[PDB]
Amino acid sequence: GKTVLTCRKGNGSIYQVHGHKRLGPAKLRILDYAERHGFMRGVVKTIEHEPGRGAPLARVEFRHPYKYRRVKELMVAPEGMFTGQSVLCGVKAPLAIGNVLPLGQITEGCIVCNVEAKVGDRGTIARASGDYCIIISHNHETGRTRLKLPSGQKKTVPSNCRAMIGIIAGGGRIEKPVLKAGNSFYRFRGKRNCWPKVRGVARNPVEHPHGGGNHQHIGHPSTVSRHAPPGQKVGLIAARRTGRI
Amino acid sequence: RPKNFGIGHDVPYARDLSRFMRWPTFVTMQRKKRVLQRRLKVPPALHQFTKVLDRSSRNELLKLVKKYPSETRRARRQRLFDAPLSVVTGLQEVTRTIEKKTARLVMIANNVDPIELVLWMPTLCRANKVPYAIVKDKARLGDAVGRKTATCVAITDVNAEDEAALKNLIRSVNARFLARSDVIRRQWGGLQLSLRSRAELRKKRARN
Amino acid sequence: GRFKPLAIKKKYAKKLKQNRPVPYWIRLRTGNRIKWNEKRRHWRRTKLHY
Amino acid sequence: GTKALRHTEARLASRHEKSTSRPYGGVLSHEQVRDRIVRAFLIEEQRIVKRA
Amino acid sequence: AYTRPQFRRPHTYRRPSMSAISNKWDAFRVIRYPLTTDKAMKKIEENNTLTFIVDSNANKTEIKKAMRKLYQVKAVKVNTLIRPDGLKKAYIRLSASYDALETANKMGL
RNA sequence: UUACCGAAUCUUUGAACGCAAACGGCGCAUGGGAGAAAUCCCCGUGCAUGCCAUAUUUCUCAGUGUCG
RNA sequence: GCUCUGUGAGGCGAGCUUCACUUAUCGAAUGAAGAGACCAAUGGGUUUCGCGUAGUCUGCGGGCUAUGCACCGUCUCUGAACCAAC
RNA sequence: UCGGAUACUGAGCACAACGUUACACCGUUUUUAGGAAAAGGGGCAACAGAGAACCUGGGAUUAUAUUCCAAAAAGAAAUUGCAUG
RNA sequence: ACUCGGGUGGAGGCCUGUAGCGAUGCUGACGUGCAAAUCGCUCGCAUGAUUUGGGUAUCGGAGCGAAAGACUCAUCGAACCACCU
Ligand SMILES: [Mg+2]
Ligand SMILES: [Mg+2]
Ligand SMILES: [Mg+2]
Ligand SMILES: [Mg+2]
Ligand SMILES: [Mg+2]
Ligand SMILES: [Mg+2]
Ligand SMILES: [Mg+2]
Ligand SMILES: [Mg+2]
Ligand SMILES: [Mg+2]
Ligand SMILES: [Mg+2]
Ligand SMILES: [Mg+2]
Ligand SMILES: [Mg+2]
Ligand SMILES: [Mg+2]
Ligand SMILES: [Mg+2]
Ligand SMILES: [Mg+2]
Ligand SMILES: [Mg+2]
Repeated sequence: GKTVLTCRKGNGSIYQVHGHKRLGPAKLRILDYAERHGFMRGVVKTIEHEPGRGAPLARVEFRHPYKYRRVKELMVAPEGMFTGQSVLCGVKAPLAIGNVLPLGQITEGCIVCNVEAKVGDRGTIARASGDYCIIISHNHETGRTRLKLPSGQKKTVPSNCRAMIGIIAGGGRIEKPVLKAGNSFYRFRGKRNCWPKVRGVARNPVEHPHGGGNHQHIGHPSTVSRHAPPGQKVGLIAARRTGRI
Repeated sequence: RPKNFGIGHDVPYARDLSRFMRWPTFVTMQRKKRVLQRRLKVPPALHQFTKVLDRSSRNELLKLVKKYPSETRRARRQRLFDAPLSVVTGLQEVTRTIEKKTARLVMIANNVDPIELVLWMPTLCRANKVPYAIVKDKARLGDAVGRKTATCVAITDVNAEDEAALKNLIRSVNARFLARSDVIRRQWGGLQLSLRSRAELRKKRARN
Repeated sequence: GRFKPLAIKKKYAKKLKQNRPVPYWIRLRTGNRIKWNEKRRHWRRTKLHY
Repeated sequence: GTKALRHTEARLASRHEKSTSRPYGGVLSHEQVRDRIVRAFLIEEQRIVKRA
Repeated sequence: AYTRPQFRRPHTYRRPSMSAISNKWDAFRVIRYPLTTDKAMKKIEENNTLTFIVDSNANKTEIKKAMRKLYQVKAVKVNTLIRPDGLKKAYIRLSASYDALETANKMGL
């Protein structure tokens, strides 16, 4: 045959993220001693658009814990995070929007964003716009809170894990129809060479497992096995069910 | 002009970070190599080098070795125009003195690059019933012999003035090793907890 | 255009002064073989692409 | 108080051509300085009161 | 007494560490031969300016110092060019105190 | 002039190695030169990495490695 | 499956799993930037190396098991900040 | 004094180290890493990006000029280095 | 209740149409040509998913593709070079 496009994206050549104009990683502050035994006040300096990203990123400027210099630092913004706002990261941070305080100290039922799964990893869950995760339980005896991932998905993480308070900003992007082929041209301009998506049945038999034939049709089930070798694992992958739900 | 050093106030004056610094790899590894072999369960054959001659006894013995120096190159040449009693030194010479049992005390060093060089030696003195002692450093057997390191030393013989000074040492020495040879061939060593984990266990049992 | 590394200018300079008719007097030597220069170059024909 | 000198000529300009003779003179608007002079004073005055 | 998160290697002491005419460059290697074209003859009389093919690796300041030594005369300026052919060509203009004409004829030109 | 071979000469490069390089570019250090009201300018030599040896008057060090 | 793969406590069955452990290993974070302790032991043993108790052992020097002394071990709704005043 | 380099960074690249490979002609691009020689090694990569001190007149050519001109520099500048009162 | 005039404003993968980018038709010219794909008129897009220079990245059992097995130096249902041969 010939290499499938799903496999070629793994070369990550043409298919790499753009990101020249990206501001850098949008993370939480390094889990300092100050985070673990107090709090760091950083004022939000400016809320930026990172191209290719939905959520605005904030520019909180924490003062450096150990030296005379000030440490501007960039994290995806919770909604209502205005410039000049004083963020408070740390274990005994007050419970407010934008504050980053230990997950086990956040009240059960309150919704948090930019949650970190592993302790100290600097915020990986609930980072996309509009996204958040409600804390659904604490377990102080074993120090592991549960939380509901932005997908209907429960997950247990240590309470020492940081989280930010509130919904991530920029929510509701997806609600607006794109309408133009050109409009989606630009949302992916800042993302990657993801787009346009040619259908595999429109492709040739060399190009794709679905490709080829006179009427353009898949010839075999589109629901591929989990163990299917790459270049084969196209169509619906390890699908448990198909059909509209 | 006092300074607050609460979090988020005055910047701290530069406190020592040796404990959390990132060291050169050879430093981290000689530290960990030492940690690693306390907390593993060492074999009785190899643990015995961890057990060692009491220093007040050691210091006495190395002063004895120093009393019977090998002749210096300057003098050995000068003697040969025609040897003085001295401690046998060297793994090969000391190994003979054990087997020939001419040795009447032997001083295995505690530390050795491959302990294998000497790891067998305590069993070999125990077999020839030669008194032997392990001692803290090949560097001290070193200077005692004027070498910068000595894997071993053998007091094969001594002048009459130091006969008893050797004998009490031979029985203050095989009192700890050769007499305990039944004990030594038994004690599995190691398995020490970190005192960061001994105390953690001191407190978990404190809470229960 | 203007741009040339001097190394390229030295080479076109090389080929330029190399682009000359054989001396008349060389043909008059005994046992001479040469007549025309067999390595005459013309910019409109062979290209010294440097 | 500051001129839009190109840095090509900024080196040769007089120092006060690129500033006003006020604290933060080449850096902050006068209101921005006064925002601080207040904010320095008033914030310390509350902290001095939080000891009581 | 370390106060950096990472170790850095210490300053250690460091100990400080055939041609009879080594300088092959020379006034006589720099300047080569005066040029005798009629653009150059326009300059000797009209511009007080000697023209020379001069060593292509030589620079201007060296060409001044070479005229000073070879022909004993100051060069108020020396703007060289390297010829399409690859020779370098200096137009050296003499100081008014030095005639470019009295000197060029003294030079056998 | 020819032939041969000892003494040399052997430009820019090139493993190319002071750093680069579609740049006849640019260094630091060392000595020289010219020169000049020093700055500039030319020149020579050293200056890559790795590794082995050595510190021969035994270089300076680093390790909560081992001890003392 | 074996191996990597150690260590304790179990139970079951004729080396298998639970449970803790932690030095392998793995993941993460970090500019390896503050871990634990001092709050004290089914802890340690070279300046702490040592004593005392009962049991056993002895190359007569002490050992070892239990055990308790000591000692290791002990202190408390955007401002500015550095370059120290044993 | 123009452009370029000296002297920017960029998509990028790759020396070093390290790692992998029967093998470096691979990969990361910092290195389990002691990279300061008087916190994150070195370099390169734009003649359209950033940077960038000069202008005119000429009766100055066969052919170059924002480059040539001569002491009344046709002239007028700006600019860099050092030094000088 | 927020509608009906009138102006304003200048929106839009809006329209006509240059340049530019194409390339429908004449199945026109040419068709051993100007041309190993061109010429003419006609026509399509021409504020955009536009066109375009430079740089840079991705290629051969591979690359790249708004997908025609298209394109990857006049070479592609597997380039070209050498070799086995
Ligand atoms: Mg098709
Ligand atoms: Mg197929
Ligand atoms: Mg269909
Ligand atoms: Mg179909
Ligand atoms: Mg042609
Ligand atoms: Mg060219
Ligand atoms: Mg020039
Ligand atoms: Mg070089
Ligand atoms: Mg870059
Ligand atoms: Mg550059
Ligand atoms: Mg430019
Ligand atoms: Mg310029
Ligand atoms: Mg012309
Ligand atoms: Mg339109
Ligand atoms: Mg139309
Ligand atoms: Mg087809």
